[PDB]
Amino acid sequence: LFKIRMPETVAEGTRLALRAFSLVVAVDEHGGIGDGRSIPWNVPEDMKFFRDLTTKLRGKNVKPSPAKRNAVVMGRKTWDSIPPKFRPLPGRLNVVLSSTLTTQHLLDGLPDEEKRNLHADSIVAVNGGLEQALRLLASPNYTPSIETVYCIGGGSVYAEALRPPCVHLLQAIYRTTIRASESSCSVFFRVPESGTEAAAGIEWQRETISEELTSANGNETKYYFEKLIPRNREEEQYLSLVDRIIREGNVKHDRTGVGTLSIFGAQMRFSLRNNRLPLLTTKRVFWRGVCEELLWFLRGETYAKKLSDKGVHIWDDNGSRAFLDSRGLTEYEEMDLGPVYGFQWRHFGAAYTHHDANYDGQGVDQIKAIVETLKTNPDDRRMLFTAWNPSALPRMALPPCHLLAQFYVSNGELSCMLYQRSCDMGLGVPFNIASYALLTILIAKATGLRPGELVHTLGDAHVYSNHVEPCNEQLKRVPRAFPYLVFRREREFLEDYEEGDMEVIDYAPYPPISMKMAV
Amino acid sequence: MSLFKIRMPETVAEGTRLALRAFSLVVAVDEHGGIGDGRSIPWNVPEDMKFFRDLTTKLRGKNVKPSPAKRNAVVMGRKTWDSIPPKFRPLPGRLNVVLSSTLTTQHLLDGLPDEEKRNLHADSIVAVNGGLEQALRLLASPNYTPSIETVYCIGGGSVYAEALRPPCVHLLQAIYRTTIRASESSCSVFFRVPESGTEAAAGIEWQRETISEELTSANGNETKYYFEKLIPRNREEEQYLSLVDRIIREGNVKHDRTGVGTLSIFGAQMRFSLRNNRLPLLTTKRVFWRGVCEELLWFLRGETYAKKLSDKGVHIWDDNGSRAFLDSRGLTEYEEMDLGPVYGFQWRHFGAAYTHHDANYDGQGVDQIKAIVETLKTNPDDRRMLFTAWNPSALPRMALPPCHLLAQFYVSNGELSCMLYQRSCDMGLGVPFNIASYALLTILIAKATGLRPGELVHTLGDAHVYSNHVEPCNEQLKRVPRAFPYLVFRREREFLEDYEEGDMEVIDYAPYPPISMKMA
Ligand SMILES: CC1(C)N=C(N)N=C(N)N1c1ccc(Cl)cc1
Ligand SMILES: CC1(C)N=C(N)N=C(N)N1c1ccc(Cl)cc1
Repeated sequence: LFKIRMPETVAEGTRLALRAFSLVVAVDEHGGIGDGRSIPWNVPEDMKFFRDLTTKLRGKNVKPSPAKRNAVVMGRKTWDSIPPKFRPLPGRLNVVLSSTLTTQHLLDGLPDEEKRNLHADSIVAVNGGLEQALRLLASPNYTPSIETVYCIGGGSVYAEALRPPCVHLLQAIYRTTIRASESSCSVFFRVPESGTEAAAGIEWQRETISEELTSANGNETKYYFEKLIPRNREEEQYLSLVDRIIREGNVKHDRTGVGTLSIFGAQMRFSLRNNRLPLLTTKRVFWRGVCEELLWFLRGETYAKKLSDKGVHIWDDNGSRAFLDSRGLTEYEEMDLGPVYGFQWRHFGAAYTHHDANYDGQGVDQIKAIVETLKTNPDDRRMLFTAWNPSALPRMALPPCHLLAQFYVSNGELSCMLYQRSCDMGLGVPFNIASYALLTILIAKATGLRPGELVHTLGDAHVYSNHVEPCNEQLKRVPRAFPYLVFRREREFLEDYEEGDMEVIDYAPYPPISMKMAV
Repeated sequence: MSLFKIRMPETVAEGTRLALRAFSLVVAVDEHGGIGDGRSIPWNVPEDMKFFRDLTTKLRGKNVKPSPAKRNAVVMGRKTWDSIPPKFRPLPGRLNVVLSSTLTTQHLLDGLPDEEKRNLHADSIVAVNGGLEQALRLLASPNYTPSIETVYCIGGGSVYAEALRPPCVHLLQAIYRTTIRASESSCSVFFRVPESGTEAAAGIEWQRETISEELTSANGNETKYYFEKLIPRNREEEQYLSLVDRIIREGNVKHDRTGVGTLSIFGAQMRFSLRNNRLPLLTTKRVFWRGVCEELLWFLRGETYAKKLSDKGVHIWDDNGSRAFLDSRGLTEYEEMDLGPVYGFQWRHFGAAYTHHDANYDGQGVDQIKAIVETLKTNPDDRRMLFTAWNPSALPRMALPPCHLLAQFYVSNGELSCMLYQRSCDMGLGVPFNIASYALLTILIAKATGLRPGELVHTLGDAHVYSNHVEPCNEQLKRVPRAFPYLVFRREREFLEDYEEGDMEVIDYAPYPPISMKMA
């Protein structure tokens, strides 16, 4: 009665259409890959690179299991090129594209039966092209069990990977160039050039390129590596702003001695279409905290212990007996933050006593109101909620930072604008971009709409002084493609969603910033 | 109300006093840029002389002849004044300001042919012991501003040079240059407009608003000549025009329940400088400043009775205050024009229970404006200095929810900046109005807190162009924005709530004329 009931279209608006993937290829100085899939210029260093890349999982501790492993999609001819005795490629799900062969067919091609069953799990045939394979890998059985998908070969498989719609799911291209001169490469590999129609809006850029290396295979073969990624202009908005703040921001010092460089007034835009999730890649975002806290906000929770008991300690400091008493909130039990955030969202203006009270039906439930409006009159220009309540600020452990959000609808897509008065560019902003992206996605799922864009307006945007050096280190990283968000299951009510109901896939953030802590 | 009211500080006027008055420049050059072989001018092109005469003499809005209460001023070097035949001195219908380090105003008078002439022109002549800068400073005084409509620098290689470099060049609103094809007339002093991107231009980008076709003088040598009007590119107004254009070309079309159509985009942001008295009133379409000012003052006093506005000829709330509209909102108990706890009420009495507009609300609710004013004076770096009228609890009781619903302040180097959040923005008439309102508010708050006006950042939520405004808006998009006007205060007050529209004046506002055709 007080909860928000999810429509029957709850799962259809965010169903992953195609799984994201990477492409791995070896070419010669002329762009040629080979004829019917040749390899006579076999460079042991490349084979090992290929093996490590496609087999290893990110979790530097995890070993490939049917529950968590990488996938390799290949054309039939590529599968045939593999010595029958060495099929399938171990430690990976072998997805073979074929319009004649079948899963059993591929299986029997393998000699001994001891493995004709030990690998019955590691092989699957797809009657179609790359797109169908990615569509299949997008199903519950493979996503998220499959950590990363690698398109490994076939001139026709690469060509489909490099054109729409598949290219929009291409996270990276790993190209090895063997400087061996052979003409036995009837087909060439071409990465769409920046700004051309074939590129379909994507700007391919090298993240890395090695120096010229020499093989230890006797031929002294010259070869080098390249990692190409689709330029992420959205994350560059955030980096450009950080750099501008450090270069031109005003330095200020807290009454406690804390310093910051800052600018006033900025705005950034992020797409939420097709399951895209704007989790910054140049520095890992604590997604689990983001998700737990957001759900916490939606349920109009005010007791920080619920978050603390989940390993999310972002409210510890402002939830202690000391801090609370410093605010004159002596009757508040520790971790009881008062009518903050989510409380104003679901109960704007409701009198607060203790987090223990039952606030059902109290105050103005702005979220419920926006949900109903979105479903009946999406063009309404008053669809916004705020936590900024001058009358309740004194009763809060702390005044809200992200205090206002407005929704907008166009062509069945739901867009959201968030206003944040104070923005810690280092830790907070990436976190908050994630929260509202998640919020927008959930609201879309509650209103029969598709997630659109997240607009982020910043007031006082700052970088802490003793964050400058580590921030400069991060500013050196070229943003990678964003990950995607999928839901394992749905719920009857919005307030019933749990962090375990959704999963973030294909998130490959850069390593932690080496903030030389000592030594 | 005294303690209920906001007392202004002793520096109230200090950081708002006009330092230098804006001005235009008119000059004639030969095909090489030379203005004169030294001090003389071997070319008397009749048509140029007339243009100069008309341009510097006329006022805006025809049918208004110059008078000591409203006229333009011409600023010239001493040698230029001397080049004028004593009989035509001073140039009629204009305040003649002469730069001289040796001649006083009386000395200038003594130079007129007779006494009668001196008494008749004593009020139209003034000497200033200094350069153009000192003249612009004097012209910024209460005696001359707003009295003098437009200031025109009219000559002297020395005066032009000073006009074209900082600090004076930042007050130059337009350059009117006449180019004449002089034959073998090699001069010495060259008039050159600083190129875009050069150190000399000081960040200003001079562009042609207009350029005439090549003309032929009726004089004796049929001298060829042409005119140009150059203005400092206004990137700030271009923000607005670019957004409008993008909305028309790419916005989403929508029609409400009434059948009212709009094109819209979601999420935008613009910036406007308020430094050194600059007021961002759009020039490509005249803005109703008196209405902006009366309403803003009305907001600040925490008013809710629209009749106070309509009685002053400001009818922007008539439709939303009518018995019929109030009743459509279920506000049947409200007196007509009593809007309920809207805007200013929430600004000065957030959360207070509302009955009627004539009730006494002193001390009730949270006075957000007063709190911010105090914080700005003692802890300017605080990051919680913002006020809002978006009160979900009171919305049902309002004639309608607020459009500009939140504003945050920021301080840097003694400069006050303000960010405004507007959920719904009518680009055609509403946005220019709003930009001016918050520019005014920021300036007033700056004056009440011992700070200098800084920047106004405007965040737009749903930004739309009405379907009925498309064609006219397209006409407006043709126009190249002109330099913005300025705001000056003719008097100060003891309290913020005491300010009246007549205490301030917009000067040097030169908007384009109404857009051709009607119906929409
Ligand atoms: C080892 C090789 C040639 N090298 C790269 N860079 N990429 C591939 N996809 N390869 C490849 C791997 C397996 C198969 Cl079956 C075919 C080609
Ligand atoms: C008429 C003339 C030559 N023409 C232009 N364009 N500008 C001036 N400033 N002029 C001018 C006017 C008066 C004086 Cl005393 C000197 C020059």
